[PDB]
Amino acid sequence: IRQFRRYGDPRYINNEAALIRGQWGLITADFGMVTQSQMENARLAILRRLPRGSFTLTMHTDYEEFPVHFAFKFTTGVPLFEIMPISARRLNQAEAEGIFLAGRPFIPLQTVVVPQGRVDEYHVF
Amino acid sequence: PQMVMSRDELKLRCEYCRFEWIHDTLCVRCPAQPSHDQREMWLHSTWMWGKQQ
Amino acid sequence: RYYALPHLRTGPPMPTTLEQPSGEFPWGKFSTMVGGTRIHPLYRPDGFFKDNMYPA
Amino acid sequence: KRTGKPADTPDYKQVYLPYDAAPTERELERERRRFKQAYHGRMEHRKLVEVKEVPLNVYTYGKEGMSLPIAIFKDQKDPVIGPEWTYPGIYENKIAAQHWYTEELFDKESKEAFESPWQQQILDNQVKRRMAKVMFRMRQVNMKAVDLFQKERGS
Amino acid sequence: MAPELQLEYMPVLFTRTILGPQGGFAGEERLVKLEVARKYMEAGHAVTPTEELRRGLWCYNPDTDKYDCFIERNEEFLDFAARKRQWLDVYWRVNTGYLLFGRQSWGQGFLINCPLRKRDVAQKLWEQYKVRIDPRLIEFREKDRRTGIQELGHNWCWLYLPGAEELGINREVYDNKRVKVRIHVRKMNSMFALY
Amino acid sequence: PKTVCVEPGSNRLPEALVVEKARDIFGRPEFPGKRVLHNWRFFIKAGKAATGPPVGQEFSKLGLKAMDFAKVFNDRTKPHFKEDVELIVRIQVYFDKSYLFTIEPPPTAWFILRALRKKRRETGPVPLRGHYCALMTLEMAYEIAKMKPLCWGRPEYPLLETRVRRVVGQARRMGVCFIGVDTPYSSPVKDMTEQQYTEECERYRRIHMEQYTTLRQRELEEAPLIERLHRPNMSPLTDEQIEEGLRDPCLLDTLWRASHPLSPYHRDLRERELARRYLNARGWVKDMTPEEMRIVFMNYRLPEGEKRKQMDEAAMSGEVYWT
Amino acid sequence: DPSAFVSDTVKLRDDKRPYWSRRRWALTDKFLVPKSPK
Ligand SMILES: [Zn+2]
Repeated sequence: IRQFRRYGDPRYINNEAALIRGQWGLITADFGMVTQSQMENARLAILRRLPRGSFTLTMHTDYEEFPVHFAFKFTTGVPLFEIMPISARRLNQAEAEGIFLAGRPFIPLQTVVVPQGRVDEYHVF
Repeated sequence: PQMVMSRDELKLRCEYCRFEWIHDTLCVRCPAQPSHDQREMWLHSTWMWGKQQ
Repeated sequence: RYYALPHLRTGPPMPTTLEQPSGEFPWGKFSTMVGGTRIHPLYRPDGFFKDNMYPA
Repeated sequence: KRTGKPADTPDYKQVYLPYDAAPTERELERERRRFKQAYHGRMEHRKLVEVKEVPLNVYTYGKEGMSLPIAIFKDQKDPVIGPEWTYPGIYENKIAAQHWYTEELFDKESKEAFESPWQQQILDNQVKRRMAKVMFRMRQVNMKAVDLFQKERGS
Repeated sequence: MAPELQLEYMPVLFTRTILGPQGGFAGEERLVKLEVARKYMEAGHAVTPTEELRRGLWCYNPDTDKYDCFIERNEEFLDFAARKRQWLDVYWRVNTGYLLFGRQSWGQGFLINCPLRKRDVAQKLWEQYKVRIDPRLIEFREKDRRTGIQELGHNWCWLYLPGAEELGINREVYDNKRVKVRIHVRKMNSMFALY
Repeated sequence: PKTVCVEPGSNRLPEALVVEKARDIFGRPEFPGKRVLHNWRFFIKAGKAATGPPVGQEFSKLGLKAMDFAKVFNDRTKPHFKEDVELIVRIQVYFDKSYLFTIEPPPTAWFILRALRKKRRETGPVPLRGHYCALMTLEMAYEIAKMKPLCWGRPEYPLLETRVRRVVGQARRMGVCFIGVDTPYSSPVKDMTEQQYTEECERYRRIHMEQYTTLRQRELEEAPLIERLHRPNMSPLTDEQIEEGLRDPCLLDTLWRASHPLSPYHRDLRERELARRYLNARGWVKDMTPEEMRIVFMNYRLPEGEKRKQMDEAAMSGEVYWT
Repeated sequence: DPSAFVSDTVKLRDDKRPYWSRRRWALTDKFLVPKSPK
């Protein structure tokens, strides 16, 4: 409540390499602040490119909102979206990245597409 | 022609589309359907030092 | 307190049976022909409609 | 498509009885009740699905004495389904003609255990189907750039 | 005892194998903070170390997901646990820690006029984290191999922790061979900087 | 009470009449050797070939009078055929604008929808719906697959046990449920105990294995000679061995020479032993007796008979260029 | 022997993208969007 300009500073690089439960995931590569509306735009743009018969888009919104207006302060490596399978459909990297490519522009900071399991942050970074 | 930000953002959209060099600037020309033409954005073909950095 | 690694009593320095999966997307070098394929010109593949239709 | 589809559907004719011992109708129910549920997929995603058009008689459905309505010529009599062992490799197919997920065949080959000798060939043809999928786009990407999944899907 | 004086931290035996800097693997006695000890113990992942629990314990394998892995703590288990802990202690000391670094910068873009190398990354480790490692285990990023580190701000580097498959280290760390060593280089004037 | 042919696995072809008239009507006009400018396919009913929209349009598209093909097709197809059987007609048009059409039995979709007693749009892919369409035994699949050969000249090829899977898998793909397969058990037999069924199975399957084996043996004997030559296995090669073997030619051809049947020409110990030791210089497969090299490396899709023939020094000792 | 797994190999010239080949051009595609820090 009534937090100062220096609070929840995203600028540090985190030690937590996230674990993405979904088959694919979209992960924050830099520091920044993201508006909710931007993530909604991203979500809709991604849902345009998904085969809704085999797939479900999971958005991680549970992070704190910080006053500016309320937005998110994102550290490197924080997961955003998850492509979760309802069936045996196994995407390639080109396909998954082609899917997240729609929603990348709306997000103001750089993002990486990461495959199922734990982020291998030697390869990502 | 539309100017792409860099060489990576440059794709061949059609069957007849080609990579060509405009004086050290890499570009894409289609003899059919000219709306497919892409330039890499870079310095003018003629530039001096004070005039262009 | 100072912190230091234990010695090696048994087994290899880099985990062999315990390998983490490597995090790249596993595209075979020969399955996607891009680079790192050093193939002798005698052994050149996939010419089936060009020169490997008239073999040997 | 409405092309190459039968515009009529003749019936089955049961020529000879496969058995001489007639079943009680409770046997005809207890076998049928066994049939209505089946398994789909063979892997971690594996789901029981209820089967539509489960026949009244299980004992007499496909296994002998029934004449199929697949006849074509004028003098073609409806083919009578013969005994099982006179049909070649049927017991061998029952083992191997099933959905085989790639991962799973592979692990069998590594452990050097195959349910049938043929599952080698089942594997080799799967790989070739996958790599063909790779080989096609690489003839298509050559002629023109084709970008995977950037277009809006549906309407 | 008292509501005022509360134990800074209390000893705990572990049942699960827990990921974080506080959590341990199954079977080892570690003393961790109150608020973490209660949230581990009430969730059944940790027990109070009574003596017969120091001799043997019912832990679990994640496959069966029931506490059926019985480990009895004998001598050859306790040296194993000692080594395992003093491995992942170095693991959770270094990435959790963020090594503050400061130096002098002249010129226009944000470069250090005395670039870093592997002998003084390993130095800062000992200076503020008291971590002693052979400096030849460190490897830089691809961009920083050629010039050294040399740029202001947030940089990361990689530390290779060699031996663990002996300790069965998997899934309780982020990866078995590596730690992201996080450097931050701040420019300071001639008063406060070195070199 | 009657059971027609009780014999171990000779129900393979259909009966005589169907075979021979399917020979003289479904048939191959020989390829003249011209440049094909159109390969056309149609589904046309038996008694009726029409000058209506599809065939008339595509023949008038070339300027060809479509009445002739229609008349010839009706003269050839109206007799011998039961009604409402839609046939595959493949017309091949050459650069002389002269054509040759083949008449082929109906598509597999047609047979499956006949045999399942199902009309059109009554069946689909399973995840699209979430329930199987009609049950089918593998007995029925054979009498579907019997009808489609590769070449009516030779009905035996390709072999049923293989090509049946095409039918099974296409039916699969249609959403058909199955018995032999995709359910644990086989449709109940009234008169026999389960152990009797299974004991029957374990002898019958190996009888069929033997028959299939000899069948593809004389299959391979009809073939040209180069398939009876040596293509060694690459899988037993340690993958770095394969790629470094692709980096230089000598590893692979010395390998080929080393693992080869002992035939008069290639059986030479002098050129073999130094070949083996030349391979073993570089860490190639070293735990090998040469005679187990001849086992580990051999053509694997080559059938059992001629491969034991090649393994055997005696049977292959006889093939020698005379003069 | 630390240097067996530790890689110091300084890559002098950065490897470029094959515009002289049509298939390798699109197969080497990098799906990436340039973003300046805000
Ligand atoms: Zn174009």
